[PDB]
Amino acid sequence: SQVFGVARIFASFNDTFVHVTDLSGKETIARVTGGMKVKADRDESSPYAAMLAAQDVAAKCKEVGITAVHIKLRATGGTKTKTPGPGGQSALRALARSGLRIGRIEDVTPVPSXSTRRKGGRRGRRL
Amino acid sequence: VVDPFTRKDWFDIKAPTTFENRNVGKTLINRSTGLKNAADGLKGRVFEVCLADLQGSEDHSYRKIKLRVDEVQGKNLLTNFHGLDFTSDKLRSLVRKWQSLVEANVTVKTSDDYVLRVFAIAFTKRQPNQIKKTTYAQSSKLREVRKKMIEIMQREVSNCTLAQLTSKLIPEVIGREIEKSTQTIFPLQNVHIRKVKLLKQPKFDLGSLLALHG
Amino acid sequence: MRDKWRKKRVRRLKRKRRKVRARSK
Amino acid sequence: VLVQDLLHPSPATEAKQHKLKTLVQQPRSFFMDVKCQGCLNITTVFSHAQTAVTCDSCSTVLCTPTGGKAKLTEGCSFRRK
Amino acid sequence: PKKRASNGRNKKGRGHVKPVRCLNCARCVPKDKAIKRVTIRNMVEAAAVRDLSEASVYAEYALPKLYNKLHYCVSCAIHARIVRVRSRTDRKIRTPPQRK
RNA sequence: CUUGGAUUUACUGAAGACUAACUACUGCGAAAGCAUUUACCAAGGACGUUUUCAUUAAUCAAGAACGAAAGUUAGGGGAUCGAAGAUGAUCAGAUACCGUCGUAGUCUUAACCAUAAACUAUGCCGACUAGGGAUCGGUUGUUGUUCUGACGCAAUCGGCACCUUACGAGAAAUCAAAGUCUUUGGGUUCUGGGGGGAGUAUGGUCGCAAGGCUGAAACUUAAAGGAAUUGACGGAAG
Ligand SMILES: [Mg+2]
Ligand SMILES: [Mg+2]
Ligand SMILES: [Mg+2]
Ligand SMILES: [Mg+2]
Ligand SMILES: [Mg+2]
Ligand SMILES: [Mg+2]
Ligand SMILES: [Mg+2]
Ligand SMILES: [Mg+2]
Ligand SMILES: [Mg+2]
Ligand SMILES: [Mg+2]
Ligand SMILES: [Mg+2]
Ligand SMILES: [Mg+2]
Ligand SMILES: [Mg+2]
Ligand SMILES: [Mg+2]
Ligand SMILES: [Mg+2]
Ligand SMILES: [Mg+2]
Ligand SMILES: [Mg+2]
Ligand SMILES: [Mg+2]
Ligand SMILES: [Mg+2]
Ligand SMILES: [Mg+2]
Ligand SMILES: [Mg+2]
Ligand SMILES: [Mg+2]
Ligand SMILES: [Mg+2]
Ligand SMILES: [Mg+2]
Ligand SMILES: [Mg+2]
Ligand SMILES: [Mg+2]
Ligand SMILES: [Zn+2]
Ligand SMILES: [Zn+2]
Repeated sequence: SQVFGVARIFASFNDTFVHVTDLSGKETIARVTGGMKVKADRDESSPYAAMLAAQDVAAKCKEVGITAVHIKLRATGGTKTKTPGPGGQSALRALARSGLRIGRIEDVTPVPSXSTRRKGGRRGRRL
Repeated sequence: VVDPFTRKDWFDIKAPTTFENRNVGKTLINRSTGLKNAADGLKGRVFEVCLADLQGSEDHSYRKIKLRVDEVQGKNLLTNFHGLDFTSDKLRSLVRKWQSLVEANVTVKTSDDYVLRVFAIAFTKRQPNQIKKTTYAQSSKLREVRKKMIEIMQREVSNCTLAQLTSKLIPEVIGREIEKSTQTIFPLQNVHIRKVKLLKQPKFDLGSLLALHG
Repeated sequence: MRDKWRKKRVRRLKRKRRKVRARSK
Repeated sequence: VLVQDLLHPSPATEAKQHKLKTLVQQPRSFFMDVKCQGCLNITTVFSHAQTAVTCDSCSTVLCTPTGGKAKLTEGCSFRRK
Repeated sequence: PKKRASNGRNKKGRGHVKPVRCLNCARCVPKDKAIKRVTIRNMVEAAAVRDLSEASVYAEYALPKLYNKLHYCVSCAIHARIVRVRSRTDRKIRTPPQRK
């Protein structure tokens, strides 16, 4: 029936990666970031840039033959934030609204089982 | 300049016969050229596919199976079992407060010398007539449950081949046996084999793999 | 001034006194 | 309660007290006559026994020590003396 | 004077509690003192749960939730209005606010 | 840092750290502190006891053991953060806050150091004085409960706490002890005597050092300070 890729959406708070691979992830099909859609750094992670990135990703997927994708959303994780960035929701809605078919959705944010020391110092970053 | 997608050839992924829906999906690779054959660079790849897809039933939506390709037959990829894991959301939906979480792991090799690490997880069960807020088991009880988990994973892995173990894992035979075996220690709920890891594989047996492919 | 820094200033001044006295022992 | 008979407490409230907190402290333990199922031979056993007591006739353990009262083995019947 | 009988933390019958980092500023805060909130949000916003269900290849596919436990220092929480300054008598009330 | 392929993606490996979620007005320890599994080693409180000895006890100048972090000496390790330093911003200036790196350090082995808002800012032992519901460990009696264990209902001893009242205390904040204190006496150790000068100088002693412990005076000064009230203000909330 359908041909599945894997839409690996990495939504940090400074950028948004929309990366579609095969099932294994060893073959990259399309990787469009929110920074390729705007010329200002402050909105590289904007929902608008993520939507444009997703539309370009869907267009590239269609001409290669990918008709459906599984979703692996992730935040920065590690010692940094575990909540996904603002662009991951827009890239997901744009992908679903672009004619690509959606399979399983999962959050794959890296979470330590403890961890290393987090930047900022003992008193945190004072603002 | 070249459009690298004009040189991609599609292959079909075939799961072992232990599952139902053996048509995993499609992959691609650079077309076989003189310098690099597609076969050698395509075997050894690992695909992570949901067990609900491999079985049709939605009861397995929270478990995902890794299938490793180790033989190519034309445009067909012959994969093997590579590991088991729970989804992150499933584990997070199981780890509540006001209850005890008990975990165990063991390194054990199968009949065909497949070295695995098997991770078991369980939580304390609240009785229907219970009034108190929390459901905590004493650490001695948790040690007895952990020991029973370990000797059950050891027995139910060392006594069977990897294919039979996969057929045991799909219906949670081991989890049901751990839950039954720990009834006299403490009531438990959500007893699962939440992860299986391949550490070392035996020498490749194409005939044995082919028996797992029809 | 802050008591901690007042203490540090006095510690540095005791240190100087000791170093100065050591010249003539 | 301002007026109360301290010399004659109600035996109901007197029985809930700790063994050292009565007017005159008294143990709540006792001695038992244990009949093993195999034969009939009186063997006096402390209720809170710390020893795996065996009867003289047959070398069978009568009780296993626990945190509190000793636990009689199956087939062993006790009668308080 | 003493503002709180609990000294603003939850350490009684204990000597030392290992710290946690504020989610917002990465400040070291004792685990008992940190303001902790458990949030279970839908992974897809309700606006997009429709178009994503229409684009879904699965009949009766349940959208996964997002589970997270957030740790805040006192400054992070007060600034983000997670907790607010309460009156002297209202400070003692430690039941969860009746909103849900 | 990046068309010399960065960032991203899958698989594999190596290093050091660290033990998330579970995790709590819960546990343990003399305190500092202690959180992956198992084994071994030696301890410990409570409970239970119709076991044993019979005053062996309480608190303690002198004298000892342990004692967060940082720091010192010498090996080993050096992932991550990161004093100093280098650098980009902001600014009138910021060698500050913010950003990117970074050396000591962070970890470990042998030794030192002996200090923290080392806090419950509340010495230890003993007795008594008031209601209540929770909770951890042990023990003892008992269910329209699930499957022996779990749970449920009662008692109790010990803990960690909490809620109410104020007989009582307090300058008040508040306190079940901070009560049983002019109606002043259960036992005992330590400490204070207006604010500074000053934990300074000097002498001694300990330390490799940094420093620790002990520790003045001249002179100067009418307040300094505690708790609460009204207002005013706040780059605090509503
Ligand atoms: Mg601020
Ligand atoms: Mg128990
Ligand atoms: Mg204040
Ligand atoms: Mg402390
Ligand atoms: Mg852990
Ligand atoms: Mg515990
Ligand atoms: Mg003590
Ligand atoms: Mg003395
Ligand atoms: Mg002394
Ligand atoms: Mg060194
Ligand atoms: Mg500058
Ligand atoms: Mg650095
Ligand atoms: Mg060192
Ligand atoms: Mg020290
Ligand atoms: Mg001191
Ligand atoms: Mg404190
Ligand atoms: Mg003091
Ligand atoms: Mg003392
Ligand atoms: Mg007393
Ligand atoms: Mg008295
Ligand atoms: Mg109990
Ligand atoms: Mg008793
Ligand atoms: Mg009170
Ligand atoms: Mg109190
Ligand atoms: Mg004076
Ligand atoms: Mg004042
Ligand atoms: Zn007998
Ligand atoms: Zn802060």
